[PDB]
Amino acid sequence: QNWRLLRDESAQLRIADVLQRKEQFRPLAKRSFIFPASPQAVWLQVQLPAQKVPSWLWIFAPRVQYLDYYLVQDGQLVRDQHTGESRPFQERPLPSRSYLFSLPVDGKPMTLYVRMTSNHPLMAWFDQIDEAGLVGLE
Ligand SMILES: [NH3+]C[C@H](O)c1ccc(O)c(O)c1
Repeated sequence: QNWRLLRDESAQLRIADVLQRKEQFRPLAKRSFIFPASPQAVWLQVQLPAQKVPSWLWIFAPRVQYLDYYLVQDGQLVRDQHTGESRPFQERPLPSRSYLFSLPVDGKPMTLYVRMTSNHPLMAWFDQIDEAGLVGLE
């Protein structure tokens, strides 16, 4: 698959450092994970073909303190957004307090990198959704 993960036990790898280790990402048997409380960073990588309709990456990450989001196209970082529960504000309209990232329609594929860290268990679910899913989030 293209929904891949990477465990950073040092927690020091950055976006450049992670893009220098693309061959260490490994396929996920499912679209979620959970890890007991540790100071490890969990990096998710998603390669998508060219998109034809407006869509969003949804991530329900309860108890997740820091979450950094990076988007890669033509070897460039087009978007770089840092948020998280430990991050303040970031208010958005989902009762769930879930996360959504718009996925562009620009005639090129894309690679997503997401870093998650916490002092609690690293529960997380994620998927790509269209408008049929967007209108039903809570
Ligand atoms: N849709 C995102 C939502 O506003 C939000 C904001 C900050 C958070 O720490 C979070 O989990 C969710």
